[PDB]
Order: sequence, then structure tokens, then C-alpha cells
Amino acid sequence: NQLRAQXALQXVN
Amino acid sequence: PPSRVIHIRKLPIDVTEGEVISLGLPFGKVTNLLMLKGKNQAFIEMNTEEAANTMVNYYTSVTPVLRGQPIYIQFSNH
Ligand SMILES: [N]
Repeated sequence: NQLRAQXALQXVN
Repeated sequence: PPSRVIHIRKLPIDVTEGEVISLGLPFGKVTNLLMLKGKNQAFIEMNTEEAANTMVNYYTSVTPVLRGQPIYIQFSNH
């Protein structure tokens, strides 16, 4: 989902 | 035209979100991402278009590869 994008986006950011 | 978001084709079948993000990290912050595992493609959005420029330029000389498989990258209509 857009769920796994965002969590992985956030890890890095 | 150069845009913030870079379209990506020919991606591996189980390509992790992490992996598509780790493509534009050498060139700046990744701000957003949409994966289309159904068409083996994805979109990736960078903080600055100028980061998206250094992106495509680099990956026109160095093959853009994700775990041994090369992929095809290009600008988009954002
Ligand atoms: N972060």
C-alpha cells in the first residue's frame, strides 16, 4: 500500500 | 522537460520500496514514491528538480541497476 512507501520513506528521511 | 518525479520501468518482480528509494539517494532527498508492481514500474519524487537532473545524467552513463538487473529510467510529466 501507500503504507509501505511512507514507512520506508520515513526510515531514510 | 526536467521534472521532480522520475519514472522507472523494467523493475524486478519483488523490488522492495527500499530499493527504488535507494536509487535517488546518492543525489538528494527522496520526498515521495509510487510503485506499480503490476506493471513492474514505479515513480520517485525528489526534493529538487536539479537533483532529478543529476539523477538522469548519471544514469545515462552508469547503467541504473537494481540487484544485477538493469532498469530503464526517464523523466515524467509531473
Ligand atoms: N529521516
